[PDB]
Parts: sequence; C-alpha cells; structure tokens
Amino acid sequence: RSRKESYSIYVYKVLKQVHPDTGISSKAMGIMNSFVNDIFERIAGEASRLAHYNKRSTITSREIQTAVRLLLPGELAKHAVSEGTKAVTKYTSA
Amino acid sequence: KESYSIYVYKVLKQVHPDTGISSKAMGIMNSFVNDIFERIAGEASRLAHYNKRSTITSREIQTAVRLLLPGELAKHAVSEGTKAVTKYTSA
Amino acid sequence: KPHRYRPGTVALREIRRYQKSTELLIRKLPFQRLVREIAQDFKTDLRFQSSAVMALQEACEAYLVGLFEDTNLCAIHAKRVTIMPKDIQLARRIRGER
Amino acid sequence: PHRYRPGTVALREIRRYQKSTELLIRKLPFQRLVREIAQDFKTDLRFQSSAVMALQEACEAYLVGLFEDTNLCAIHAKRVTIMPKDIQLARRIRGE
Amino acid sequence: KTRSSRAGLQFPVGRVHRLLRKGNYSERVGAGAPVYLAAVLEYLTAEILELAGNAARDNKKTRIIPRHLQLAIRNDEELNKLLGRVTIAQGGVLPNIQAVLLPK
Amino acid sequence: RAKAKTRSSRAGLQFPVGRVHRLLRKGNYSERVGAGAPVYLAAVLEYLTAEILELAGNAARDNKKTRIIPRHLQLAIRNDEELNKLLGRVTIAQGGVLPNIQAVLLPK
Amino acid sequence: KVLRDNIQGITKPAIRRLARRGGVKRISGLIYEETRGVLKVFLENVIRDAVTYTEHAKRKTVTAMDVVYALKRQGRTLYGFGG
Amino acid sequence: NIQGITKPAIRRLARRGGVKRISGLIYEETRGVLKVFLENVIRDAVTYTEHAKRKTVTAMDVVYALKRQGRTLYGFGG
Repeated sequence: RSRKESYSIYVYKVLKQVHPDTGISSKAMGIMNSFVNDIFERIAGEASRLAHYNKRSTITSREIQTAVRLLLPGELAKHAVSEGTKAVTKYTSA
Repeated sequence: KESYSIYVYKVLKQVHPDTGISSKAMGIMNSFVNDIFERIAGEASRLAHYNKRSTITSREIQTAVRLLLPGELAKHAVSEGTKAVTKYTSA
Repeated sequence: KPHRYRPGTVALREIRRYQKSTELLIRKLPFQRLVREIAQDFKTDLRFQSSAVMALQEACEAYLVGLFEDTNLCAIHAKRVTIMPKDIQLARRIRGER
Repeated sequence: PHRYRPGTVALREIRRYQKSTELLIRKLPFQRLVREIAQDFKTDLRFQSSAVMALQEACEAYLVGLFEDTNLCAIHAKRVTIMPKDIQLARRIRGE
Repeated sequence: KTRSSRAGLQFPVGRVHRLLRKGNYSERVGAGAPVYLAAVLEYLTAEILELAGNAARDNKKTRIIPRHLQLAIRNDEELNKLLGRVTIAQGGVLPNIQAVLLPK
Repeated sequence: RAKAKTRSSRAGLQFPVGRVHRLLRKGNYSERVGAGAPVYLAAVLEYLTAEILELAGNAARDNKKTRIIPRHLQLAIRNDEELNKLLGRVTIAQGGVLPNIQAVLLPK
Repeated sequence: KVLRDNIQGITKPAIRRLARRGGVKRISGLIYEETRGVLKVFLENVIRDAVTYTEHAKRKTVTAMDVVYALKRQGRTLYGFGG
Repeated sequence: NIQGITKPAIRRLARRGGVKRISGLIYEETRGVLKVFLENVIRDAVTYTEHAKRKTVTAMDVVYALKRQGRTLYGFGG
C-alpha cells in the first residue's frame, strides 16, 4: 500500500563491491539503514548550522566538505574529503 | 546589532524594583535567552517534522517546552504560555 | 572428593559465557509489567507496541552494562574486587547523571 | 618561628580561591601556547583578543571540572593526594 | 497596540516571530507560537533574575555580576539540571569542600 | 529525449544522488541546495558504509561465519579506534560487548 | 488491574547476569536495591519523553519510533529499531 | 611553550577545584591533558575560520568550536 524508502539495496551493492562472497542478514541491514540515516542527519545538520553562521543561504559543496572535516575524526577526515573531491570533479567533467 | 538588553532590564525592574545589572551580566543574559530560544525552536522543528506536519503552532512549542524544561519549571512555563496565548486571542 | 570449584572460577566461566552471547538477560514479562506500571503514572490507558517495549528493554540492558563496566573500573581503582553501592554512586556522579 | 602545620595553608588557599573568580593562568604564557598550537594548522592566523580570552576561560573551567572529578576519585580510594592514575580514571569514565 | 502589549508580555513578540521565520525552523509559523515562545522566555528570565537578586541581597550588594548568576544557577536543582553543561564566564564555583578533607 | 543516465552513474557512485538531493530539499536544512552538495554527500556516505562493511566482513571471516550479523558489526565498530570515536555513544541492538576481562580480576 | 510493586520483577539473578556481562566478578549484597533504583529512574526519564511525543501526535499507542526518539534525545542513539 | 603553564598555576587550578594535596607527577599529566584539549578546540575554531575565508580567528568561532563539543560558553556571544 504505502511505500517505504530505505538504503537496503545500495548497501547490498557496496557489500558486493568490497566482499564478493558475503551475505548479510535482515537485522544487519536494519542497522546499516539506521546508520546511514544517522550519519546523513549529522552531516546535513552541521552543514546547515555552518551555512547559517556565515549568513549564506545555500549548502554548496564547500559546506559539506567543512562539515565532514568537523564530524569525522582522524584518517576518516582525509579519506572522506578525498573521496568527495574526486566525486565532484568526475561529476563536473562530464 | 540587536539584542534583548532592554527587555531583560524591564523584567528585572518588574521583579526587583531597586536592583541594577552590570554590563557583563547583561551579556550573559543575552546569551542565555538566545540559547534557550535556539533549544526550543530546534525541538519544535524536529517535532513538527516527525509528524510530517509543516507548521509550528503553539502546540509544538508547548510540547518542546515540556521536553526540554525539567520538573516544576515545565508546569509553570506551560501555565504561563497557555495564559498568555489565551489573553492574546480573546483580546 | 566432591567436585567443587574454588570460589572464583565459576564466576570467570559465567563471564566468558555471557560476554560471548547476545541474548537478552532480563525476563520479558516482569520488565513489560514494570514498563506499564511506570507509564500509568503519567497518562492512564496507554498501549505499547511490542517492538517499543523491546527497544526499551534493549536500552535498559545496554545502560546497565555500561554502568557496571564503569563501576567495576571504579572498584578496581580502590584496590578491591567487590563492587559496592558507593562504587555505583561514584560512577554515576562522575558521569554527570547526578 | 610561627609556622602552620601542613594542611591549614591549603585550606586557607582553598577558601580564598573558591571565593574569587579572576583568571588562574598568566595571560601571556597562555597566549603564546595558543599561537604555538594553532601554528600547525594555519600559518598566518591572527587571533582576536577576546577569542583568546574565551579560549582561556574554557580551558580553566574544563580543568577545574577535571580536578573536581579527580578529587572525588582520590577520596574514593581512601587517599587525600591525587595521582595521575586518578586523573586517568576520571577521564576514562567521563567518556574520553 | 503591539502584540507584546496584547499578550501582556514584556519580551518582543515581533522579534521572536521574525527569528522563527528567518532561522528556517519550519515552512510556516503559526500565529500563537511567537506569543507562547515569548511568554516562556520571559518566565525563564524572570526565574533566573529573581534567584540572582535574592543571592545578591544575601551578600550585601545592589548589583548583579556573573558570580551572582553562577550562585543562583548552581544553587537550584531544576535550573542546574537545565544548564548542566554551560560554562559561565567569570563564574568561579560553588563553595564546597569535601567533609573528609575538613580537619577532625 | 536523450538516453538519460542516473547521476550516480555520472559521478561513479553507488549511492543514489537523487534521493540524497531530495532529502536535503525536503528536510529544511537550507533554502537552496547546491548541485554539488548531494554528490559530495553521497560519496562520503558510500565511503563510510564501505569502511564499516569491509571491517565487519573481515570480523565475520575471522570467526568462520559467512554472513554478517549485528554481533559482527559491533565487533567491527568497537575494534577500530576512529570508527569507535565517530560512533562513541551509539548503542547497537543485539550487539553484545567486546570480549575483555580486567587483568587484576584474573588470579595472580 | 492496577499494577503496583512490579519493580521486584527485576530479579536478583537478572542483575547478577547483567553484571557478569560487564566484567564484574564479585558483587556486594546491597547492589541490588541501588541498581533497582537506578533502573527505575532511567526508565522514568525515557518513558516521560516517549509518552510526551505520543501525546503530541494525539495517539494512544507508544510506538517504537517514539522510544527511539526519546533515547536519541538523551544522547544514547539506538540503531536497529528505526524501521 | 607548553612549559608556560607554570607549576604554581596548576597548583592554583587544583586549589580551586577543592583539592588538598597534589602529587608530583600530576603536573606533566595536566600539561598533556591541556595540550590535548586545546588541540581539540583550536582545530574546530580554525576549521570554522578557514571556511569563511578569514585570517582572523574571531570570538564567535571559538564559541562555536566549544558549542559543538557540549561545553557551551556564555558571555562572549555575540
């Protein structure tokens, strides 16, 4: 009747990318759904507060980059920032 | 820019008619009013968003106050809010 | 002649067993009745989805486990092995819950 | 000569400092420390004076809270003198 | 003929409504929400300032300085719970020494 | 009329850029959402999921099971320092705890 | 039926098992009342917020999402029940 | 310059907290703790500043760096 949206299949595809021969139960899928939503809410909320401090009114990529710098601690910061920059560059070149 | 200095001063005169308040304490009270306002508005936002609604009526503010404020402060503040809204609406 | 472990070994066997498993440790019905009893103090005639009570129980068990880990650290700090009510009160007071 | 038994001067200092509120770290050493630490992230940073004031207030309040919790730990273990193990336990329990 | 005058409040209802609109807290802001919010803010400020005025007269001064606010905040259970993580500039601490440290 | 290809295909991402943009627009995080922000955000989410899933898969391999279960996710999260710091407070349902006994408890 | 004095439902061996999970080896005898008190306080704190959220939406059922949100407010996020 | 946090200063800070007797290894431990905390505040302050394309670390940036970690600071707002 009423559709429900979740990141189940995308998590599955990423899992196949990293480990070609491993399945994952339903409850682990529930945890990964909730985790992806949690991280997304943290990052977007932080970017919103940041873009509101500077009296701007638009979440450009720069805000997401700074929010990822703030939230993710340590090596994850550098790796995630590199991934973001690579994705944006490959997106814009086409 | 804009702050709540004169309003805090008026309230202070209303409760303690013969007391003054220095500059730094006024700055602290400005920050405190902004802080509580941000907490309450944020809770109203989250709450109106959970129910898939879109409008921060008085009800959302009432529930957000019930959540953040602990103990008898909640009951007193809720009484104040309901009385103030009623007086505004009927007049 | 009878088999009877020295006091201390059965505790370690239980510690290994309960750190290797994941099932819930509080019986379901007593906890459900406790939850309903507490809820009736605020508004009467409330109904609880079963998943909601399960989530509440998971949160309570995780909280108590964390509390006992920190309390055990406090007790070992005092060069003891027993945990005592003052240990729990200190752990909570440092955590900022009181 | 006249000389207090150890412990009483500690109590007089305790009451004197819990009565007043001025800063307890000399300003210039702290300012140079702040600049030294920031020198590794951005090279040409100029701090507003009030920014360094706020940094110092936050650091003092954090350390005072830390020593409060450490003192609770120390009294717990039937001692009166705090030790690095006390501070390490307090920080471990607090969540760091 | 101001909304704050209508509701018998002291805080500005108009500025609070403007803040709710400008902060992106929701798409639409109801009419009674700013009034309720201003009333709540007024009550909380009145509570803090009444406690601080009492604590100021309790040590023979007629002006409030942040030490007084720290005393009023930390000496009341509910307000202390509300502001549990907040550091007040120029505050000091509540005078409190453990019983074991006291001699005899 | 052209052969439309999904933005996730353009950006070389698995995560759905359209869905992330839709969430940003409907979540009232800001008035206007840039075109690069959803792409960047989807990339970061994909990287974090890949990290956790790789570690969990390794931990599941270590105890000879061939399917990831919440105990494995708990073991992967708690055994990596940086992931532990990011997810310090979060309580995992059906998660258990790390096998760990204080030394002083064990007999001398 | 009016439900009273169910706090005894948290049996003593249940608290024993809980501590055994946490790495505790020797438990005092007064731990039991103290732990029951702590658990009672925590449950009151969670259920107050859950009931508040529920009353706000004008419902008489405390869904799992209300409890997940009430926990999310107190700084203990719960993964796995969000749906 | 971390040796700038003079031993009498740490003694005074402890005196405020209700401490009565201080060990000797405490001073190095406190300097380490202060170094860590100052790093974790200044990192966020500098990140906020680098974002707004400024070379001056204003006061609001430090207040926000604290406000993220849960230690709200009043009095400089701002």
